[PDB]
Formats: sequence, C-alpha cells, structure tokens
Amino acid sequence: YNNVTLKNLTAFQLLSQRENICELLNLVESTERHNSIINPERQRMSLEEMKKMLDALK
Amino acid sequence: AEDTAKLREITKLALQLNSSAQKYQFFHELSLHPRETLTHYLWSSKQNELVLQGDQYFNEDAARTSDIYSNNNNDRSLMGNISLLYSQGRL
Amino acid sequence: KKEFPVNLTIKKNVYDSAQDFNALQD
Amino acid sequence: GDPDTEIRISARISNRINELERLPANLGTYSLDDCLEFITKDDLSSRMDTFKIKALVELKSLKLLTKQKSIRQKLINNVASQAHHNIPYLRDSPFTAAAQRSVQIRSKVIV
Amino acid sequence: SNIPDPTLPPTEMMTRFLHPNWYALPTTVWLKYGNYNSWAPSFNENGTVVDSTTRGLIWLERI
Amino acid sequence: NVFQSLPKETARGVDDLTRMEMALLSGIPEEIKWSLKKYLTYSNKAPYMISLRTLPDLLPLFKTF
Amino acid sequence: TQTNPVPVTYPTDAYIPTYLPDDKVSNLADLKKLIEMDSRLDLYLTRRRLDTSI
Amino acid sequence: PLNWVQGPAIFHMLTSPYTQDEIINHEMNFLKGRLLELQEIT
Amino acid sequence: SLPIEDNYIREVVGSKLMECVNDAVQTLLQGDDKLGKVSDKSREISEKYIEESQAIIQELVKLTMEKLESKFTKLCDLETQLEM
Amino acid sequence: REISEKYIEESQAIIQELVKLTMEKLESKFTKLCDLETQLEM
Amino acid sequence: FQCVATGDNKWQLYEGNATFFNELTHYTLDLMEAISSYIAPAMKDDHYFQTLVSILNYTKDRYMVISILRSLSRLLVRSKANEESAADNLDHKTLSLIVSFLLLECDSELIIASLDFLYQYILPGSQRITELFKSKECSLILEATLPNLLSYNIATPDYHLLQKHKFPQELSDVSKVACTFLCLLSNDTDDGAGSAFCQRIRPLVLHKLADIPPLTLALSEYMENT
Amino acid sequence: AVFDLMTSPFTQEEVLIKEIDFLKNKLLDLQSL
Repeated sequence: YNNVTLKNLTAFQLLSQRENICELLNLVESTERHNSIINPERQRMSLEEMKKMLDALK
Repeated sequence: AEDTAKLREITKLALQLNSSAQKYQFFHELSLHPRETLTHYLWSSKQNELVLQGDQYFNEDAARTSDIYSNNNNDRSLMGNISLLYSQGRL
Repeated sequence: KKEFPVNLTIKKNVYDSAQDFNALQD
Repeated sequence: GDPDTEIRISARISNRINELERLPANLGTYSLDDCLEFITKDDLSSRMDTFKIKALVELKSLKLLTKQKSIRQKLINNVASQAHHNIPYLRDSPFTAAAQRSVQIRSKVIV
Repeated sequence: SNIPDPTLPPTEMMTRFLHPNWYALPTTVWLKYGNYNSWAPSFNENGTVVDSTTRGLIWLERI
Repeated sequence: NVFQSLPKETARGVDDLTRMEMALLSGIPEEIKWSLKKYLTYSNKAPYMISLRTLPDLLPLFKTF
Repeated sequence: TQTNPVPVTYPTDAYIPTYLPDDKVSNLADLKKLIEMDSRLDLYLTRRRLDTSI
Repeated sequence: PLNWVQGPAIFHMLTSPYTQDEIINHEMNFLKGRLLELQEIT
Repeated sequence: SLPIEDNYIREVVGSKLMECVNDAVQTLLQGDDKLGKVSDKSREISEKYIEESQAIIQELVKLTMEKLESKFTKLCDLETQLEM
Repeated sequence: REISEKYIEESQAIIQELVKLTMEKLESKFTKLCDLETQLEM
Repeated sequence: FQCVATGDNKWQLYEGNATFFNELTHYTLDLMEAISSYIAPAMKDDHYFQTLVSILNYTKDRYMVISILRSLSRLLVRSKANEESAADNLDHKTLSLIVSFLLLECDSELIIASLDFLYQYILPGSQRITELFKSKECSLILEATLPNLLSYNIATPDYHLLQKHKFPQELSDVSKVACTFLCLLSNDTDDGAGSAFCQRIRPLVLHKLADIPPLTLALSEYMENT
Repeated sequence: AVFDLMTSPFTQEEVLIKEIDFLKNKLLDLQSL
C-alpha cells in the first residue's frame, strides 16, 4: 500500500468523481463525513484556547 | 520528537484543506458552467469504467477454462496476434 | 458454444458395472 | 491458488487416464447403416474404426494438457505483457499516456 | 515424447503474470533535510505523473 | 529471369525515416500517434538522427501541434 | 549527515490553495504571514545553531 | 546524397515497467552486450 | 481452443445505481430549464464547502501557534546563553 | 448552521489580533537580539 | 505560470486539469534552461528575468529550484558594465532566499547552484558587492557559513580522540567553488563593502588553513591581499 | 534490441563513431551512479 498503481489511480479518480455527482441528486446523507470534520464543540474549544492564549500573552 | 508528529498533523490537515478546496472548486465550476462539465463527466467516468473493466479475463480459474479462446471473436484483444507472434519466433 | 463431447459409449459404468457391453466387460 | 482442491482435480484426471489405459486395442464398430453397403465375407467396410479414434483423441488430449499450457503461457504473457499499445482505451488514458511519455525522458547535461 | 505427466506439482499456471494495470508508477518523492529546515523545497519531481497534493489525498484516504 | 536481381535495401517498402516523415504529413490520427511515439523513442535512443542540423525540413513539422 | 536528502514516504509541507475567494475567508494571507514568520524564525535558529560552534 | 545505413540498436525490452530501478539493471546489460560487440569493428 | 479440463472444473467447482445516475444526467442534458436548478443546488453545496474549508483554515492557524511558541521559548533561552 | 456560524465571525478578530501581537513581540525580540549579536561581534 | 506563482485572480487553475499543467511547465522550464545561455545579453525590462524570479519564490521542487538557479546563473555571464536588470529587479526576497540556502548543510547541489549564481552575480563588483553586503540578515550568514563551506565533506583531523586516550590530502566539490568565490570577493579595492567584510573572516579562515594542507595551495590571492 | 535501415548523409563508419561518442558518454553517466 506504499505505492500506487494504474488501477489504484483510476479507482481513486472514479471514487472522487462519483461522490460529486452523488451529492447533486441528494440520494446520500454525507453527514458523518461532515460533522466529524467540522466538530463545533472542537471549534468552540479552539476559540476558547485562542482566548486563553490572548489572556496568557497579555 | 513531537515536532515530526506535529508537522505530520499540520500536513494532514493541509491535505484535508486541499480536498475541501478541490471539492469546492468542482462545484464552483459546475455552478459557472452546467453544460460542458456533465458531458465531461459522462465521457471521463465512462472511460474510467472502461479502464477498471479492462482486467477481468486474466484470473486464476478464468484462464484455466476454455471461455476465452473459443467463440470469443467479440473480445478482439487476443486471438488476432497469432499470425504476428509466430513470425517473430516468440511462440 | 463449443463443448467437449461426453462419450458415453467409451465410459464404463460405475454403480452397476454389469449392464455394459461385452467388449467393455473383460 | 488453492492447492487443496487442485489435487482433487488431478486425481480425477488420472482416474480417466487409468480408465482409458485399460481399453482393448482390438475395438471395432458396427453401425445400423451398414446394410446399404452389402458387406461380404471379405469386404472391409469403412465404418469400423469410428470409436477407436475417439478413444485415442481423449487419451492423447489428456496427455497434451500440460503441453498446451506452455503454449498458452507463451501466448498470454506476450499479448498481455504490454497491454497499452493495441488496446485503445488503455493507451488513451491520462495516466498511461503521461507515464509512457515520462519514461522516455533523456537525462539533462551539465553546461 | 518428453512431456511431463499431468499429475505434476507445478500446475498453477499463473504465478508471474504482473498485469500492466498493477505496475508501480514513479510519483513525487518527498525528501527530508533535517529538523530545522522549513524554507527548503521539500519534495522532488522529475518524471512524475501525479501531483503531490493528489498523492497526499490518497495517503489521507488510506492511512 | 528478371526477378533474381532485386536490391534488398529497399525491397521492404520505404524506410522508416521517410515513413514517419510522411506520417506526420498525413491525416491518419493513429499513424500520427505512432509516429510521435517512435520519434519520442528515437529522441531518447539516438538524438543525432533526428537533429535539426542534419534534417532542415523538420522544424515546421513539430510546430503544428 | 549524508550528501543527498533522505527519501521519506510521508508528505511534508503541502501547498496552500490561492484560488479561494478572499472576500469570505480573509485568512489565507494571514496563514502565509504565519508561514513566513515560521521561516524567518527557523532561519534565525538555524543561523544561531550554526554560529554556536564556528 | 543518399546512404542506406543501419540504424542504432534500440533497447526494446518485452515487458515495459515504469519505475527507474527496473530499467537500469537491464540497460547496463544492454550496454555490456553492445559495446563489446561494436569494439571489435574499430 | 480445446476444452479438456473444462468438464473437471465444472465437476469440482459448481452497478444499477450509477447507471440510473448516468441516465438521470442524460435526461438533465436535454432541457435548459433544469441546469439552473442544478446550479442553484451547487451554489449552496459550494457554500457548504466554504463552511467546510474555513474551519480547517482556523484549525491550521491554531495548530501553528504551539509549534511557534516552543521556538519562542528556545529563542528566549538565547538571551542568557549569549550574555554568559 | 447557526452553531458553526456563531463561532466563525468572532474568531477572525481574535486571529488578526493575536498574530499582530506575536509580530509586535517578535519585532522587540529580534531588535534586541541583533544588537546583542553586534556587541558579541565587537 | 506567473499567475500561479503569484496568486492572481486571473486564470484560476482547474484542479482536474492541474496534472495537464504541472508536467507541462517542466518541459517549458527545461527549454528555458536550454536557451538560457544564448540570451546572455539581457535588457532592463526582460520578461524572462521578471517571471523566473517570481517562479523561484513560489515553487517547492528541488529540481525546479536547481533549474531556475542554473538558468539565472548562465544568463548573467557577460552581464553589464554599469547597470542591468539584476541590480534593480531583485526585491530583497529572492536575494534573501538564495543566500539562505547555504544553511542546508546536508544537500550539496543546492549549495553549488547558489554559489554559481553568486559567482556570476559578483562579477561586476561595482554595484554588486554593496548590494550583497547591504542588509542586516544577508551579510551575516556569510560571516559563519563561508568558512564552514570550505572544510565541508573533508576528513579534518579531529581532536576528541586525541583528548580521549585515557589527514585528508584532498578537497570537495563545493570547496574549490567557495575558494574561487572568496578570492574574487577579495578583489574589492579602496576598502569598500568587500574589504571591510574580509578582515573579520581571515582569523577564522586561518584556523581552517592550519588543518587542511590543500587549503595552503588554495586561497592564493586572499592571503596576498590579507 | 531492434534494428533499422535509414538514409543519412553520414557513412557507416561515422555512424559507428557517433554511436561510440554517445554510448561511452552514457556508460560514464551510468557507472558513476
């Protein structure tokens, strides 16, 4: 799995290409790949950490 | 140390940003032009399916049988170079 | 579809081995 | 792969080989169409060896089974080792065309 | 003749096939200089087909 | 009596140099692909054969693509 | 150290996209400012670690 | 002027890999088989 | 082309969704009244990816800071290491 | 959508303040350390 | 490619077509490297010299950086006598980046490509030495890296084995280039920006000449000019 | 290992000299690495 092949590159391009046309008709959820990457509690924890760094550097 | 794993995490997050940027750019170009990108999809995905369906007649139990050579004139990949490989001595 | 012919006149019976032809009895 | 089920194939091939190697060589035939030929006491009709040939074609095709596999290995590994010069949809690919173009790059000289 | 018996141990018939859709392609080679070099050109490409970003996407969606 | 003195240097058709030279001047696309692939082979294996100094009528032929 | 750099399998210091609209993000230039900050600070640390023995 | 000359020996190997390390090991053998045959001409 | 062991192989050893998606695309590439609806869906999908990308940018900006701060401490050690 | 919208507008004023604060810190660090290095050179 | 190297809004590159352009621009930069020797008379408003200095500050490819440094080194051979585009279009970011490559003590080909460009840039010496020894971060790298590149990849006689009891006779590839660059830098007369620099480096170069006897045969003119 | 016949203004001995001048440079470039 360290290297890529012709079939691997073609299958990678095909899996990256089908999921774009799959979202226009909206027949897939694609919410677990959304919320686990956004993570709004992690975002507000990030804002609290930047505010804590402001309070520590002032 | 922790610097190598930290740079690994920053590089992985930059690759996630590159994925999000390319997925934004594809829908942005599809919003700019709707015509010549769907025919582009119907061409390129069909060619990618033809490439991924180009290695199916060379399996273990598929080559030991006789449903490759016999009566498969619609395949056109093999059984046409036997007049060329015999003239070169490859047998 | 090309198929290998199953020659039943040459093969010997396995279950009974008594109703075969006299040239295939020995 | 799967060597456990290939010995079971070879044991069925060798069974038919040992069965065909127990048939008598003095095998003759008699069809139901010879009555139009009027076979006399010494006639030698031309429909006597219609099954002795077919009893040898199978016996000598079960022995040339390993002979045809070498010709098939010399054919498949010569028509499929390239697979990107006669097949059009594999040579019209963006990865394959760029790879075949980029493997022919001559090295750059210095000054 | 000189042909072998068909109850021989080499009978797999597919062991060195190596189909051309499974060939390894030359991709971008990431290089490492040291622990305190963040302005140097990191990776190198000479005759590569794919980009470092689209290979890093494959590295992302596999590991 | 006349089919015994054929020169062997040109009995296989025309040679590959003028064959690939007329291939780019023709309109057959698979023939143009084959000629450009073989010129990519000659440019790696023997660059002095297809150099512009030896062949003067080679520089307008590659600019059209 | 060696003469050639060490070939590694993991990616390092990937690109940043510049085709994103800056009217909504307004942070890619600030990320570039952070990158040039890190490069200047690493430049000074590398010059100090080379001048600490020569 | 026309001179029918033999072309150079082009290494056209049967299999066609794409990695560089699987080409040099056969290219060195091709050079050892080519230069030792063209050495006796001169 | 000789079936010999093909009898013995048979003795021993006895999608639609993407085609429907491609047919839907082929029906959408006939009338001009649907491409505006596809573009209006893709506009809010692009807004969803803007919201996807900006949080990743902010997380990169956060994760740069600690790696910088360790080098700031290494820099502040030099103020005494040079005075010695 | 409002949860991600709330913590994305107020964050940019935090980022653009703290990066400028680190710039104002590093400028006062380097303008002292370069004078110390010139005194060491002397 | 200048739009991609800068980041302008015009001609936004399509990500599905980036593989049709990344392998396209290398074959154009190779032709620029090939024709870089014959465009050696350069003008002030040279589009090639304006474009490639913005190419160099964006790319992250080692081979491309080496190609740009070779194309800019072999273009300024017979450079000028009074003024050229090289004295003005350097906007203090590229010149601070080419000199900063010399800290890469592992890789050597980038050091060769940087020192060759500096050797071709230092050839006028009138408005080049004061330009190179101008800022506070570009004239202090060579205070320590330039003696360090002399005894590089050379088996110097160590002293830790002599202190813990309880000769190379050769040089390297970068050593002759660094000695030639330092000897041509030593030709700065009338106590300008070069002679003021070379007086603070000789007590450190003399420590390296005490250990390497090829450095006695090398650096001939710098010892005569102190 | 394929061969070819072609027309050229150079003779066969000069083509062999150019092959020597190309293949010795290729050998000196490949044996060094």
